[PDB]
Amino acid sequence: DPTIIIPKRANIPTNDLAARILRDVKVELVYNNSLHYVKIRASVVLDRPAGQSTNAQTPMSSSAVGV
Amino acid sequence: RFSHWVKFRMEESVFAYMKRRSDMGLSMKMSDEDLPVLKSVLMNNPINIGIRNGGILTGYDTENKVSY
Repeated sequence: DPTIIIPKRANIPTNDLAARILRDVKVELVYNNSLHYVKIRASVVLDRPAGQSTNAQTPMSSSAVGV
Repeated sequence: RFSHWVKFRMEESVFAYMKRRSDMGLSMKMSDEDLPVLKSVLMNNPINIGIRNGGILTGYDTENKVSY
C-alpha cells in the first residue's frame, strides 16, 4: 500500500522557518510490470494418459525429520 | 453346490473391497461409522446376483406369516 509521511512543526529547523521551506515529505509506490515473453511445455500422448497413484490422502507439506 | 458358491463369492467380494480402501491409504476402521457400509457390499455382489438368477427366494408366506 502507498504510504505518506509529513513532518510536524517540532521537527522543522529554525532556518527553514525563516526561508519558508518544507522538505522530507516521503512517498512510497510499487510499479506493476507487463508481460513480454511466455514459454509453453506441451506434451503429446500416444498410448494412454499417464496414470496416477491411488493415494487419496492429503499431500503432506513437510518432512517430519528435521535434525 | 449353492452353499459352496455362496461361500466363495462372499469371501472374495468383501476382501476385494478392503484392499481398495487399504490401498488408498484409507483402510477400514472399527469406528461404528464405517462398519455399516458392509450392507451394500454384501447385498451387491453375492446376494442380488442370486435373486436375478432365481436361486434365492423372495416374497411373503401366508401361513407362517414370515417374509423371505
